[PDB]
Amino acid sequence: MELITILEKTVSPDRLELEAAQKFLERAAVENLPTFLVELSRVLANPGNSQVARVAAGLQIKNSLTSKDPDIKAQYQQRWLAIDANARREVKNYVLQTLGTETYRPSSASQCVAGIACAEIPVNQWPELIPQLVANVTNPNSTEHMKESTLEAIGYICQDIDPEQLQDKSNEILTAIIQGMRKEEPSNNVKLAATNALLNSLEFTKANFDKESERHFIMQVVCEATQCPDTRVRVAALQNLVKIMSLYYQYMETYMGPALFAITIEAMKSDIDEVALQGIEFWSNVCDEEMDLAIEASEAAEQGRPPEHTSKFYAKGALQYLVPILTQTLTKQDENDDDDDWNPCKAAGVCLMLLATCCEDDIVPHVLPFIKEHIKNPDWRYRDAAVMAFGCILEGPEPSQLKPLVIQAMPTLIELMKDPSVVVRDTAAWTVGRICELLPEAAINDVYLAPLLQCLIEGLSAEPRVASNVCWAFSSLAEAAYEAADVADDQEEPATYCLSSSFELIVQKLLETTDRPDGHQNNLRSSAYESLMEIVKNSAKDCYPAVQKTTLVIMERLQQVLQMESHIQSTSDRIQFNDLQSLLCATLQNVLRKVQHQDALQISDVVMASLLRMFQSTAGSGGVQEDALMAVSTLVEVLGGEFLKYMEAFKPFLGIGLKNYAEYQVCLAAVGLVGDLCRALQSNIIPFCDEVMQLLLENLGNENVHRSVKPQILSVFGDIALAIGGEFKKYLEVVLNTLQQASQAQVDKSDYDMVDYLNELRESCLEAYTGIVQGLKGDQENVHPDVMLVQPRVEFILSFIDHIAGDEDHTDGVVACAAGLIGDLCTAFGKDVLKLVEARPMIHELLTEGRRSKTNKAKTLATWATKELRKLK
Amino acid sequence: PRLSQYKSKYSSLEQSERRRRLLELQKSKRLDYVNHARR
Repeated sequence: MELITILEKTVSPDRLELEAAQKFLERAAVENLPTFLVELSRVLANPGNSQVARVAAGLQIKNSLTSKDPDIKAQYQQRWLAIDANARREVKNYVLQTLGTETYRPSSASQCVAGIACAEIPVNQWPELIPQLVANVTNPNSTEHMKESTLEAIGYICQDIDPEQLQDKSNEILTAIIQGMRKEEPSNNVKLAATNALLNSLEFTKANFDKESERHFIMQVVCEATQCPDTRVRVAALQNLVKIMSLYYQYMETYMGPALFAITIEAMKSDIDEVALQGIEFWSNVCDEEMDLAIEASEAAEQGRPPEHTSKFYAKGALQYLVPILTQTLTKQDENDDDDDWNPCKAAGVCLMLLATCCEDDIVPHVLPFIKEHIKNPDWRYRDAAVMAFGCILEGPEPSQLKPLVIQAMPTLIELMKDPSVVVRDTAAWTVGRICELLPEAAINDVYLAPLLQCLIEGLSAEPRVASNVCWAFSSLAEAAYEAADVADDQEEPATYCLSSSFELIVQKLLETTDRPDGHQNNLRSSAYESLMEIVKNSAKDCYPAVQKTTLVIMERLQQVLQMESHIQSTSDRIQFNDLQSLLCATLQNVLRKVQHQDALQISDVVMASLLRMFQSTAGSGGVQEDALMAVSTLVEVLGGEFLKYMEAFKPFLGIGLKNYAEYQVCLAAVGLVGDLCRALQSNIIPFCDEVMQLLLENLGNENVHRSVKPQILSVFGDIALAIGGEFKKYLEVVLNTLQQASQAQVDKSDYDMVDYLNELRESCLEAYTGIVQGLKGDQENVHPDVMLVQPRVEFILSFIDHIAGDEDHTDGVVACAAGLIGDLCTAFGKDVLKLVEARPMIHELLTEGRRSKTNKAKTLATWATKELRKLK
Repeated sequence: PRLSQYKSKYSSLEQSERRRRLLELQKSKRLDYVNHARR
């Protein structure tokens, strides 16, 4: 048939006739991709073909270069670069013609230009691109679409490009973008598209923004865009301001007062929601920069040098202008309130909260006057703003200013939980819970506990929005009463903390709330199963009466559920019914943990039978949902030696939980599962290790797993090492491989995306060796024997340990295990092991840091690890 | 955007906090058990 025909059948409402098109298209794309792409672009450039045939042709080209999947996206680019220049240039050529010659509102060529660009930019193989793109939009004769679709192409380029690439062409790109934003530009479309482009390009503006002349030339144009009559241009401009504020804070001195302040403040007042949002968002954002700065500064001054970046406290200087607006915005509620919606009202509230947490106590004096005037206001939209605003300033200022206010505000608050306006009772619950969460001393007043506990009981059976904030209101109360009794003075979960007196009614009332008909609304049901498991943690040791019944109550619900799922129906029966169950596989975790070793036996035998009987018909049927494993990893922490009854069923079912390589979020559990097993049998698990070997380290192939996944893979070999096994000596030579590749890995921590994990594959192998050295050496070792028999690598073991402290970044987690090793590793023996520690300078730079809390108790490792180091000289 | 901060509670039911509290409990039981024979 004809290609145009096939492309035109890709949009037919006929399923099969559509199936046939997407098949013939994948056929010609396999027999010869180049010719296929060339022919496709040849259909894209020709303005004769129907609008359909061109969009389809453009969609194919796009899908052959990029993807929402990183790995696949990286391959589709290699396939492109693999194609010769003859076919490539031709495709690139036809893509350019299409620019401006389209009518399909959104340009298809744009996504193609970027798709190919992202593949030919890093290797400098599309020289015509940049100039042609800039010239296409700088030429006065360029039609509207020509200037529009060209800027949209640059936008996509800036988005999907490797950040460390568009540095060279920042100037020329920024030129084209700016020229499209100029107030002179007639087309608001070109303006809008030009502005959206700038936003994506702010990544590599950096040299460009570092020149006052250019920086100012930018800001000047960016500000005037916020004045453009077209709303889209305004928003797109204000968004830029927000990003320039976070990124380029240093150079906001000459713009804040002289310009920015007015624009942003005015934006807040604009009754055009979309605009008001960006305004409020802009100042709430600044509250996250000057916080990050005030926290970055309170460490530079503690290390003996000025901060790299210095704050200016614009949020503080604008406080008296923001509050009056933010509070007034809290008057514009949304009667029909769907908590999936975002608006100026919600944004304003969020902002005030950040302002309180940023300005510390500078906010109290400015918010109180608003509260008094409206907490008992005749209105409802105002009266709610008072209660709301109050709960928004509870965090930030010190108790030496709030507790008094909260005390005399408590009585007023309890009664408002029965106010006619449902909204008022909604905010009321959040506020009360917001109080006991951050001010337990005021929420646990001898003459308010009973009245308060009376108010929350009635709230459990109210509307979700008002009742959901009750479950949490209880949680914080339990959380507080647990540290108002353990203040203490005693070690254990006190026999009788405050709530233990009325506790019996609460737990027997949470079972009703969680089993309400209207459970899906506002996540009330979920919040009910939640407040329960949390209320249990913060229980007392004479609260054992209900914990028993409640446990069997949960079980009776659990067993019943895991029988309809052996024979599942439709979707209103799959994830639909396992919903309540999932919440149970978390309540059981918090009851099986806090219960007597006695009861947790009859339970651990009936509960286990439920988790596995359901396992024999849920795998593989959508599951395993990775929840039964969680539960199991808590039965082991309960039994220890009584995990013998089962195990065998777990042998295959846990064996498949460790084999899944597709769900890189699931295997996570089955691994830590085996970890808890080493603390169970402890003497008979060796044969259960060969699995993880070439079935988890085999997951390292290919590399489409995840950045987070890596440590647990090996970190669970250390705990396995506690069982005589002489095969840990045969993975030692593989553990010396991973921590050796993380070093070779030039993970450029230029942005805070690479660092947040960078120092994590290190804390991994550490736990490994620790377990290895231990299991292979008892207190007294008749034959040690292989401790020093890792000598040559102990170089890197202590050099990469030094390299761990070498870089200016390594979480106290890595620091912790880094310390633990040195210690007991010197216990293996001290044979020039001290002259090997004195070998590298930055070794004590870490030990000292270790001795320097934070963290609490991590520090004790590096503080004691110096004893054995001080045992020879 | 900042909707997860609109009346931010402490109801750890989302994906992350479900696995971390337990994954941190295990490391606890580790540095406890593991280092029971260490010193």
